[PDB]
Amino acid sequence: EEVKRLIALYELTPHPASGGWFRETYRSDVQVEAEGFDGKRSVLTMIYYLMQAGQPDPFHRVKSDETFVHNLGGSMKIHMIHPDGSYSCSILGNPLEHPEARHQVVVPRRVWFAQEVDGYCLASVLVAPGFDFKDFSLGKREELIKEYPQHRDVIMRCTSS
Amino acid sequence: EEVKRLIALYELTPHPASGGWFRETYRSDVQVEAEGFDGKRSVLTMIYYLMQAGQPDPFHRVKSDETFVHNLGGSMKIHMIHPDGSYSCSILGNPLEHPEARHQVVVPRRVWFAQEVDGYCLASVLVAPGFDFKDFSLGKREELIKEYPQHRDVIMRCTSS
Ligand SMILES: Nc1nc2c(ncn2[C@@H]2O[C@H](COP(=O)(O)OP(=O)(O)O)[C@@H](O)[C@H]2O)c(=O)[nH]1
Ligand SMILES: Nc1nc2c(ncn2[C@@H]2O[C@H](COP(=O)(O)OP(=O)(O)O)[C@@H](O)[C@H]2O)c(=O)[nH]1
Repeated sequence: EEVKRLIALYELTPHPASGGWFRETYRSDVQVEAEGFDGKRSVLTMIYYLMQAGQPDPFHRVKSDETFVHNLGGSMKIHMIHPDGSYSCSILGNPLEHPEARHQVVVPRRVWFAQEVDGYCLASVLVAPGFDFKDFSLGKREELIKEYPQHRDVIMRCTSS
Repeated sequence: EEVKRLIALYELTPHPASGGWFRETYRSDVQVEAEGFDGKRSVLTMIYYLMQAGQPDPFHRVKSDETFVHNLGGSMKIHMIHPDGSYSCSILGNPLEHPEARHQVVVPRRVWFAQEVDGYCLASVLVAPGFDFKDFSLGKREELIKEYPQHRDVIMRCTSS
């Protein structure tokens, strides 16, 4: 209602690492052995991911491209700090309502990213090679400020204390 | 027309085996030698795929699970004939408007599948291992009816002369 209907209906649960809601809906039987990965991985995993205003999914990164796909709701800012230190922002949403928004956004592997919404957004989020906690890094405020001092504001807004 | 804005904005072209409008938006750098695949494959490819009423994507199949994700518009019937010959139908869409629809539908590899809509639908469709024409089969009316005589109606509706 509408957020709760979607949480009920899709059986989302509060995301350990984030201010949002999720459930992994698919994990492929097929495996890849990929350099830079410790061990076999699944070819693909997909979650539902729902976000609400006020609670930013904080900076984090993985070893795969992460593909976001907009299902419902408002737009979703996806903040990105790339390894060369540069900052970009992609808008996930519906260009029919917001011309700068796209229904697909691919976050390159190794980019630190965080996300915020002004209302709520339901997304499907896919990762290939498939998600595994050994490949996940939750960013620490102080380490990120030290690495990227020129991005202090966005880092402050999108990390916990 | 909403359709043409999407076709314009997402640069869709009409689907060779269609249809159906599409564009491959992403193909992963990472590869993976999966048994039963002739050669390496990308781990993941994604397309926009847009459908309108009266024009059924005909029956086809690939060697990968194929994941549909609903972006905009009405529901999309996904007809499936599975290797054991049984028939199922998944509804891709928004369960807030249609209780039985879902934002994600995974078509298992090797299933023959076809899709129709009553209005229009924009979906993102992902394949892992990533799409490659050597893995694709377009269904032939005659061979499919030979194979699955109990599903003549649906094969008739979703194949071309
Ligand atoms: N598949 C997938 N899972 C994710 C992603 N981000 C976070 N997770 C999940 O975090 C979930 C929580 O597991 P975990 O927190 O370690 O167990 P718990 O905290 O004791 O309930 C796992 O199911 C992971 O799937 C993602 O992008 N993909
Ligand atoms: N990536 C991907 N591509 C698809 C899918 N279905 C059809 N195609 C595409 O079909 C396209 C064929 O290009 P096409 O327009 O036929 O060029 P042509 O050979 O001159 O006709 C390729 O770009 C494939 O990507 C799919 O599920 N995924």
